[PDB]
Amino acid sequence: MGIAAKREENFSAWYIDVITKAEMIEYYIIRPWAYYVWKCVQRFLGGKIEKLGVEDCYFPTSETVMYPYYAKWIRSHRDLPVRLNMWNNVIPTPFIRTREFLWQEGHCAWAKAEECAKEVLEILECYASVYEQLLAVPVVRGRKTEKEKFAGGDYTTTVETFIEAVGRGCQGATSHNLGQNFGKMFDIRFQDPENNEQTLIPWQNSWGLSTRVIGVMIMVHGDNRGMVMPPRVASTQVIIIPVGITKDTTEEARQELLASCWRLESELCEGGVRARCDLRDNYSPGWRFNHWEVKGVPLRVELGPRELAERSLAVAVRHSGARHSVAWDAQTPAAVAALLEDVHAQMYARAKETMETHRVRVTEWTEFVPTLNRKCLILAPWCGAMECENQVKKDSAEESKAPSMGAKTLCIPFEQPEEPAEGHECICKGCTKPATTWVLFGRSY
Amino acid sequence: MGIAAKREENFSAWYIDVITKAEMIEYYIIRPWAYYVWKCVQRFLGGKIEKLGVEDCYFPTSETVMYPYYAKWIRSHRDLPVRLNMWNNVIPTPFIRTREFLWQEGHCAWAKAEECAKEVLEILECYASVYEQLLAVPVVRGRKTEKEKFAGGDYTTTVETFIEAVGRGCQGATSHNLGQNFGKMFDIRFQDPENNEQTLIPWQNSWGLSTRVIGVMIMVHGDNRGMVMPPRVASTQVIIIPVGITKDTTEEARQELLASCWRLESELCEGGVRARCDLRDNYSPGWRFNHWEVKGVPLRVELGPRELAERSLAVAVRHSGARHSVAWDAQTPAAVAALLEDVHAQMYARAKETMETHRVRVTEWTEFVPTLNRKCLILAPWCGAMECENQVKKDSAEESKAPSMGAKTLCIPFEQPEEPAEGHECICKGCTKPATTWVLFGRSY
Ligand SMILES: [Mg+2]
Ligand SMILES: [Mg+2]
Ligand SMILES: [Mg+2]
Ligand SMILES: [Mg+2]
Ligand SMILES: [Mg+2]
Ligand SMILES: [Mg+2]
Ligand SMILES: [Zn+2]
Ligand SMILES: [Zn+2]
Repeated sequence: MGIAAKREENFSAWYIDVITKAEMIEYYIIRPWAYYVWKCVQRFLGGKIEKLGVEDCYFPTSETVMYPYYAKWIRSHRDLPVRLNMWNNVIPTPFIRTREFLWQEGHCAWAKAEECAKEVLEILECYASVYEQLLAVPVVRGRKTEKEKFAGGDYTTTVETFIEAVGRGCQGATSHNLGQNFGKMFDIRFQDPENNEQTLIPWQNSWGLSTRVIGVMIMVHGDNRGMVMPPRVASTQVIIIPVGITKDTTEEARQELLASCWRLESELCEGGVRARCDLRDNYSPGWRFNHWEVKGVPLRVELGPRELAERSLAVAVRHSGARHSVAWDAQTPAAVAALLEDVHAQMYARAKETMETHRVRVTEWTEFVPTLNRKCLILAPWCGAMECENQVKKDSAEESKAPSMGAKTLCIPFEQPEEPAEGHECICKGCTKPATTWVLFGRSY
Repeated sequence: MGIAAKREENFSAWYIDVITKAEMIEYYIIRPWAYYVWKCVQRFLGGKIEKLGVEDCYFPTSETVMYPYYAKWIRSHRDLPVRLNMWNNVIPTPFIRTREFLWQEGHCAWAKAEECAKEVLEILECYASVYEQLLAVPVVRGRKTEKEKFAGGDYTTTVETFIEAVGRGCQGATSHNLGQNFGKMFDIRFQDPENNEQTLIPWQNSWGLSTRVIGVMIMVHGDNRGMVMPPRVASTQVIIIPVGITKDTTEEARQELLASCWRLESELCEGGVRARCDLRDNYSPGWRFNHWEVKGVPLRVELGPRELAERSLAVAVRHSGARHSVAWDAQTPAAVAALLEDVHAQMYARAKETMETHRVRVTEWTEFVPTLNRKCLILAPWCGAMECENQVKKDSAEESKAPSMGAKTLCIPFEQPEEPAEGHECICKGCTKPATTWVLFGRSY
């Protein structure tokens, strides 16, 4: 019954127990309860990047294989933009850092810098939307520091997530402006259409999002009773379990009750809700309740004699533990679908609050490591010098003293505090220059 | 301009020239014009198998890896059915027979034989629907002979296609009833829920469909001018090309014309039609017409001064070469979408007619090899003995005399002729037994 470790006490053991008991992985094989999430991501993110104008393709490091073809295909300005995406499998913590995983990576080349920069952020919005709209996970959109960007590019943009149980940042996905670096390496060039004396190099970007989203989702929403599945990616959204069946239930009445479960299932599915029944009567209803609790099914309908007689469903909401009575009539599928949208909203809100609570604005060095030790991320004033970023990570690792304990930069958030950074000195110990921005620091995955 | 070999004269060179000039493959890399087809298949077939109740998953020969897990997961009858699908890439003629390709394969295990048999045919209907409804390719649904089935199973069902240019059958996809063979190998078992003294073995099936569908599609519909893309899988369904622009076109009038192309594009896309413009004016309109002809864009809109003035689009239909005038007004997107549905219908009809014309019912041995040599498939009476099937292939190979020349069985069609087989002797040379069925024979891919 339940889960063998609390998140607050032993997070690694909690996570392994959850992913196993919820039937997400088999020691990895990705079983359907987890895979459905990836299928949802593929549909949703796939749709968005198609709609932007990116096309899918299949290639048998991606850049070393692809960019020679880009050179070949770009014969003149009329071949631009080249905008290609691939869904594939790249070759440990399951769904966080693994030897094999699935992802999507896009590579584009444009005639102008503006075009390339604009797509970089469009794609980042898509990734943000994945986390927020599908997975109910809040993110920080921002830009990586020089130190933390993708080495082959000009700048890297990111959606940074927060793992409360361990007080660590996790990079959610990234979108890179590669500028003209790679065109120079791979001899990607075209004649300027307005001046045939001159050769230009396209502006390239690349961007990827992987099954890491699933691990983030688990870590963000799971609780001490098990997984809590965001409803938009829950393979089963509602489980229907018969209750109140005893020694003295007549066969007429037992049949009716089971039949009503099937009927309910049918009515919900016809209304678009992913419902199913659990009619394994060799297990108690309690055992069945636990099984689906651990999986994180968003809603459980307990259908007994009185629910039948009163045409009134008893609904247990997994994330909140709340209980609702929902009328069983023509409006039931819409009502349940609305309750699933509220569930999304509430899960997102609760996670966002937790995130913001654990984002701590630190202006004095002496409070930096104690803040980390409170399992918080830190927003601190920074002058922008790499040396200062390096000193923060060194000094924080040395004061803290098997995961890393030094704090790195996570991103420079696009949404900056109202409080001006310029009023403060750069955060590093002994530093004196006026800050120019706030940057988000933390211990990280 | 155009294609360098006729289908009727050198089919291999024709096919290579098409797939290259239509930008389908790069020597394979699957470029978007072809990949979009696979994306369409994934959506359509994916949807159907989800709706049947199959779930997707990810495993790092599939049976040797998967079936031990099936043994593990099936702890009792309450774990059945296990119904799992994977979209992945397995490791020459591009899209026909290649070292690497993409496919989908499903593996199910059920408690009862009836359940397993029923799904086998449901899945086969899905595959038939792929070819027919997406790709406008006709098929023969049938059962493989004992000799031609998947060796590990009890029986194999198939959708067989016909390649007219070379007079050969091509297996389109297969769905296998594996019975209890594999459960015995892999110790997949459960206690009979109605008798706990007894152990039962589940009934399994497996089924796959690959990017071979794309090669079949090309071979079936392509003509001597290039590819002809079925409209439901055409990445671009309508191409808009400006025409009638001369030395003396004023800049006011050139701007208006280009703007009207963009506007048309916008109006069609808003109505659900995949339209785009080709405004590369460094090429003649003729050159542009050829380029999209070779790619097989279903409809071309030629938008000139008079089309603008008369609010009347000149539409060239790729498969038929027909020309239509389509009014440019509020109804244009629906009208064009309807014309694209007619295009689907017509392509399917023309291919079906060709197929049926080349299906020849042969009752005398002496006409068998000459029929093959007419680039036809053959429906012939068969007693059902493997020996007779073997003799047909031997005798046909010996009389015909670098592809194979012997005829194999393709399938026993579920749709049998009205003419009773029993009226005839088995087809093989010298054979004497009354036939029990008609079977489809041919030279094959
Ligand atoms: Mg730089
Ligand atoms: Mg905390
Ligand atoms: Mg200060
Ligand atoms: Mg047998
Ligand atoms: Mg012929
Ligand atoms: Mg006879
Ligand atoms: Zn500084
Ligand atoms: Zn015979």
